[PDB]
Amino acid sequence: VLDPTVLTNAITTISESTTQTISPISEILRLLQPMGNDYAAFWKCIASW
Amino acid sequence: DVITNVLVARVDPAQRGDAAVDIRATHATFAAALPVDPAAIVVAMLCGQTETNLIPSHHYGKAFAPLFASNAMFTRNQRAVITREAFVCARSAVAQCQDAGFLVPRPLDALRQFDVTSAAAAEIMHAVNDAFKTAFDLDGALLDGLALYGDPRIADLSAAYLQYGGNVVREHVPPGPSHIHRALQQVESTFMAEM
Amino acid sequence: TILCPWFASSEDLRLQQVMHLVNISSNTAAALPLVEALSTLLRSVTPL
Amino acid sequence: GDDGILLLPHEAASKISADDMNELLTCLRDYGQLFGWNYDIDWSDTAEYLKLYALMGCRIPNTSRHP
Amino acid sequence: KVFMALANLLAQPEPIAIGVPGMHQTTPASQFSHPGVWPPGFLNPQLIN
Amino acid sequence: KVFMALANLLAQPEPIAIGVPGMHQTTPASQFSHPGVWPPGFLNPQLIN
Amino acid sequence: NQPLPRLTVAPTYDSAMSNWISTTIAFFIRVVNSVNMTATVNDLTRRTMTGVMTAMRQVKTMTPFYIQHMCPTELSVLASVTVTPPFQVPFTRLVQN
Amino acid sequence: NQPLPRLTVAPTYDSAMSNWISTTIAFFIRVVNSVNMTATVNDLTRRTM
Amino acid sequence: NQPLPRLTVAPTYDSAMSNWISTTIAFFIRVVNSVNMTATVNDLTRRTM
Repeated sequence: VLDPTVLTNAITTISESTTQTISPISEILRLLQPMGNDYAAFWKCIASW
Repeated sequence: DVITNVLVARVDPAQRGDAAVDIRATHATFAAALPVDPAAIVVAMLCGQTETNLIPSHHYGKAFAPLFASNAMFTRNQRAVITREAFVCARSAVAQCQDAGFLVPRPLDALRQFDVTSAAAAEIMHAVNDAFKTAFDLDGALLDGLALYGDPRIADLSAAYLQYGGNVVREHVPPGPSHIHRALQQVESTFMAEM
Repeated sequence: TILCPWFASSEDLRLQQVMHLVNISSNTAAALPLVEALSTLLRSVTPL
Repeated sequence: GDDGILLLPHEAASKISADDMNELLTCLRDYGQLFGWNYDIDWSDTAEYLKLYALMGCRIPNTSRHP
Repeated sequence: KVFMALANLLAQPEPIAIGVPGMHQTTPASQFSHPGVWPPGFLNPQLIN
Repeated sequence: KVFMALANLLAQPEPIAIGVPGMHQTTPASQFSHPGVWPPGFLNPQLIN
Repeated sequence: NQPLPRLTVAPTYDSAMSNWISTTIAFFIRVVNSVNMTATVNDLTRRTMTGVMTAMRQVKTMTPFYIQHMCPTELSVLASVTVTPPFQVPFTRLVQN
Repeated sequence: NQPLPRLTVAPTYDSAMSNWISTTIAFFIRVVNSVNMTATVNDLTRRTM
Repeated sequence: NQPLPRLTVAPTYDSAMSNWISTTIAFFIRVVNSVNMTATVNDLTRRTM
């Protein structure tokens, strides 16, 4: 199974969800996805092998 | 010797194939900053004053008196014994269900154990921690952030700082000599003969 | 025969603080309560 | 005037026991009995110097004072 | 940050060498936050004429 | 495409030449999709100083 | 790839993708901690972005174990259940000819 | 002319524009301090220019 | 560091803090009384600084 909550708890300790929001939030804007996407592009990438 | 990073890890880089690589990667960094105004300090460092008849030996003896009559100076000292003995007995709980983990004696090794995964040890060490906080009646954050990476199987607390000229200290902390862990080792030894 | 158990060794106290630094967040918003916990006691008992 | 603020020393000011303060104000109220001075002592941890009030360093404008 | 604050505001009268190519004399002193971008005249004041 | 993606980002701070003719270090990773276009410094890292 | 072991301590970090992650991140830490980055990045944010990567490097993930030990013995079975059998060409680790 | 830099840029004084400006100011600091200006203009407002 | 004083305390200039203060004032007076600032700033308001 694929659960991003482990790395979310690891990135929360250095999250700083307030201002100077240039670098670290732009990571998790394309890294969190609770309802953002399914993990299809990973399994699609295995199936192409 | 500019202290670029101050480095603390949960997992030691030994059982993980991680010893030769750089210490910025083998630990986690304390990133904090306090932007204090120099304009506030100049009209503080050049500006403060005390009274004329003040003597700091009498001042401090009156000043620190209501904060040493309390028992809080001894509280963190008797939590360090509890934190250590929670840490050894949860290191030993994981490393005995694992096959040849840390250098711990394994008296229950005749018993069957199959699922030795990371979530397996996570459901052991949290089950140790929940059965340790309840037993010694404390509600603090004992052993909770140690499972942050998701791997209690390899968990040795270490600390370091990387100076700019490549220097490092790597003064890692081992656990101290335990007493309740050696009781559990004796309970497990008499278990196998009297199951 | 009193028994008032309080003291840990220095090896036990340094083991607790690393796990206290493990349990804490590594950002500036989690070490800010520590620097002001002492700053309150610095303002509290001071000659200056 | 008749009223005034008593201040406690900065070392043991806020860390004083309330049981010690109740024994102080009992002696202060009995101190004015030597003069007939009925002290109107208040121990509410607020300021009142000349009919003006405070709460944690915030001035409290008595709206009932000026109708 | 102290040394490149005065060295910031005097650039026409007093130039000194900055070793890294990204930074110059008029670079703001908030950016001088790496040990390798210390000016060589600040390590050795004999280098400055 | 992985090597050139970093090599695009440090064109002036790491000014290295690429032995493919007519093409430069400001050429993206999307272009490098043919084996005759792989850089010789990527083939032999001893060419990279 | 290798056959599937009993999931003990050393066969979860011995994977080639664990070799790939734990050395790319170890390389990309000294990229942001280099000398040329500080024209835009601050010392706090150099100390912060390093902390993001060294957390990403040390999150326990089992997808290196899957891709090393479990995924071939699934692709070998799922090849024989598809109607269209797998068309496949060989791979090349940087040989160019 | 110099080629385009791809690094972080800062205002410098080595250009010929700055060579033109900082040497015609250096000439009119001489005209103001010249003998023809000395007898006419008051000294404290001669330093002001 | 110094040990805690046993006598009545007075403001004094022996301290290394005061050595930091009384020498960084001594430099910035030479900044004010420099040739790079004499010709620009009026003599009536240099000694005010």
